[PDB]
Amino acid sequence: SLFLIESEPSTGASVSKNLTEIILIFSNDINKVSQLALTDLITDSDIQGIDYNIEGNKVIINNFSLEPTCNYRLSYEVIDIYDNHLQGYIEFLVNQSNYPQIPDQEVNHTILQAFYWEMNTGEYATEHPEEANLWNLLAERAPELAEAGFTAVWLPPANKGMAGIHDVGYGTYDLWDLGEFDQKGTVRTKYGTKGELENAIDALHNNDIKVYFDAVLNHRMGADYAETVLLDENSRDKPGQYIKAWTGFNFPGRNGEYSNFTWNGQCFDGTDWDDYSKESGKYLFDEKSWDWTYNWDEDYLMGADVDYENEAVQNDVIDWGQWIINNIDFDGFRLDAVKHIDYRFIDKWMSAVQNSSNRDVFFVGEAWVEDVDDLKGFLDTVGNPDLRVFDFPLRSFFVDMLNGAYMADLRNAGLVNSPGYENRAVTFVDNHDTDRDEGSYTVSIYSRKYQAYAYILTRAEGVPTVYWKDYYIWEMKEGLDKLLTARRYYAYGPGYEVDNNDADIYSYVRSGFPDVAGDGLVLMISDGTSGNVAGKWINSRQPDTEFYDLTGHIKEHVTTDSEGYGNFKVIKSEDKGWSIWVPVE
Ligand SMILES: OC[C@H]1O[C@@H]2O[C@H]3[C@H](O)[C@@H](O)[C@@H](O[C@H]4[C@H](O)[C@@H](O)[C@@H](O[C@H]5[C@H](O)[C@@H](O)[C@@H](O[C@H]6[C@H](O)[C@@H](O)[C@@H](O[C@H]7[C@H](O)[C@@H](O)[C@@H](O[C@H]1[C@H](O)[C@H]2O)O[C@@H]7CO)O[C@@H]6CO)O[C@@H]5CO)O[C@@H]4CO)O[C@@H]3CO
Ligand SMILES: OC[C@H]1O[C@H](O[C@H]2[C@H](O)[C@@H](O)[C@@H](O[C@H]3[C@H](O)[C@@H](O)[C@@H](O[C@H]4[C@H](O)[C@@H](O)[C@@H](O)O[C@@H]4CO)O[C@@H]3CO)O[C@@H]2CO)[C@H](O)[C@@H](O)[C@@H]1O
Ligand SMILES: OC[C@H]1O[C@H](O[C@H]2[C@H](O)[C@@H](O)[C@@H](O[C@H]3[C@H](O)[C@@H](O)[C@@H](O[C@H]4[C@H](O)[C@@H](O)[C@H](O)O[C@@H]4CO)O[C@@H]3CO)O[C@@H]2CO)[C@H](O)[C@@H](O)[C@@H]1O
Ligand SMILES: [Ca+2]
Ligand SMILES: [Ca+2]
Ligand SMILES: [Ca+2]
Ligand SMILES: [Ca+2]
Ligand SMILES: [Ca+2]
Ligand SMILES: [Ca+2]
Ligand SMILES: [Ca+2]
Ligand code: NA
Repeated sequence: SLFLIESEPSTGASVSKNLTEIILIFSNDINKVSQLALTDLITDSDIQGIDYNIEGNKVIINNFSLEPTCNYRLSYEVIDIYDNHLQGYIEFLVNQSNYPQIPDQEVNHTILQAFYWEMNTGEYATEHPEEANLWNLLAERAPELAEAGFTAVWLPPANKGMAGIHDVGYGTYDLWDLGEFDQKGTVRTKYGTKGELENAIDALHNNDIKVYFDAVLNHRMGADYAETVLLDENSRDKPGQYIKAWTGFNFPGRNGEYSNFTWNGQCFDGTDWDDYSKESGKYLFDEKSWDWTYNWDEDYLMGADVDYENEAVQNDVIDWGQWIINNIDFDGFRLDAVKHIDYRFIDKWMSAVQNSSNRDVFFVGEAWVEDVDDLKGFLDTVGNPDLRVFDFPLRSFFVDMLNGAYMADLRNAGLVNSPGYENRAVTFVDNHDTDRDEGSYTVSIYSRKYQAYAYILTRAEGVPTVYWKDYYIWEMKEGLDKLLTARRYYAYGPGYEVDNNDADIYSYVRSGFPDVAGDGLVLMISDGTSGNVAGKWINSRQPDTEFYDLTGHIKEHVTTDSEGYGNFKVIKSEDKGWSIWVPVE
């Protein structure tokens, strides 16, 4: 049977105006091309002078000159070598070639979560061997990351972990060993050596991209030795009993370089394993107490739990964070499990690190709290104005959307919309905990994921994060790149909600800067599935201006009137239910 195997470009693709040919590849060798046309869908003219050439089962069409921003359809009719006839078409959109000129100091900020759980495991290792050396790979990709829009990269924890070469990096062993010493069975971390890391940092900075460290400060695991520890009488398990606790860390492969501090029982409030009885529980150590946290009794999570009331421990961890910034030249931190750590210490440390250099260091805590008011309360409890947090409250709306949400309520969802708190929000759709193969803590955002990135990426407040697994592994890049273009070049000036959202459609306006030509945008996202195009009368804030949809989904333009209003459009489907309308000039 006759049918199109594939094409270049693929249907729905966005291409350069420098594209010279289109190739269609069919299932049988071709005999005739009876009909063929390349149509500009906006002015409805077929381009004259196009040419073609048959090479067995492929057909190559050329001899045209594409216009930036236009939408095109290539129509065909072919007859194969068995006298089968086939009628079809592909369509596409041509990138803009003169984008708005946004001054450096004002370009939007965007972050890449540069990892996922299963990297270099299973079939991931097979299909993506480049990811066996991530530090090397980032140095390599830095230029194209910069071209994509990214201004920062959050790295996985870069220090040695208890699982050695297999530690995704949360099993924290030695913070001062960035893949440089023979510890835990490897010299390198899972991601590469210290050298490679330093090299990656330079490359990234070379292309104007910031580098954040994923600081895991809550616990330690992988002790060099065990000690006999008496448990406090108000311990929840085995009160007043002697246990054998893995609490001795001397880091022998490192031999005192950078810091000669060593760890024992007196550096921890407790642990979750007793090697006499071989039994888990939650074991508080004699005369220790859990540190002050936002919610009651949330200091213990896993591992030997660090005692941040201990001054010698406080002082080493403050030194390390100054080193990461001023010596190894990182630009900021993600704070892991930030709600299980003495909030007095998080403020003290953030402040000591920040005051230590003139660069304006950047801090985002993982405080996994899904109500906005709880999360506000957390940020008020810590009391450090530099602390931003991931917007788990907003992601809860994206989980709602999996089976249908009330789309109008996006006007008020997340920290990113709490007056007084909007710019402390780091917004995101998934991550290594929310989307993982086995053992995941929640359901991933497996449907309407593009609608969700389109929302965070176009928004005037917060700083959005793209998940590596989404961009490179799940095959969403082509789509994501169009939304990164929107953010890089168009998502500027005031934001405006509109007055006609509903159960199924949310729209939003960026007016553009008033002294930059050609910027601004109108977003429409939808949870509709009816399969049809739908319009909304919106004020764009740009009178008498021609707009087009840079997603390529709608093949019309919209010209605003003397007040700025136009009837902008979206497709009601899971799969294409996002459109970003921007100016043609
Ligand atoms: O297949 C088993 C195991 O394999 C892998 O563990 C590695 C690990 O990655 C290596 O670093 C090394 O471990 C060393 C430590 O570096 C060293 O400090 C010490 O470890 C002690 C721990 O500090 C302490 O927690 C305790 O471990 C208990 C543990 O708390 C219990 O929960 C139970 O372990 C279970 C694991 O939790 C579970 O995930 C799995 O283990 C894997 C692990 O995922 C992987 O990283 O199953 C086990 C239960 O079968 O029991 C243990 C004790 O029985 O005490 C340990 C010392 O006993 O010493 C270890 C070396 O023994 O090597 C391991 C093994 O390959
Ligand atoms: O182009 C089609 C679709 O594009 C987008 O889908 C994306 C998802 O948003 C990504 O998250 C990922 O999907 C993963 C998913 O994350 C992962 O858990 C697993 O899916 C399970 C899922 O957990 C489970 O709840 C159940 O429903 O079955 C699934 C099947 O395994 O694997 C998915 C990958 O297959 O990648 C997809 C595809 O790119 C967009 O969200 C959709 O709107 C669109 O249809
Ligand atoms: O040290 C490295 C590990 O920690 C990191 O991620 C973990 C979180 O920091 C930790 O808080 C915990 O998260 C749980 C929440 O504390 C808990 O509240 C719950 O979330 C609720 C939510 O608050 C509620 O409103 C909602 O409706 O339901 C949720 C759960 O049903 O679950 C959270 C997940 O357990 O554990 C985190 C995940 O491991 C690192 O990023 C992680 O990779 C490391 O292992
Ligand atoms: Ca051309
Ligand atoms: Ca803790
Ligand atoms: Ca304590
Ligand atoms: Ca500073
Ligand atoms: Ca729902
Ligand atoms: Ca709806
Ligand atoms: Ca403007
Ligand atoms: Na503690």
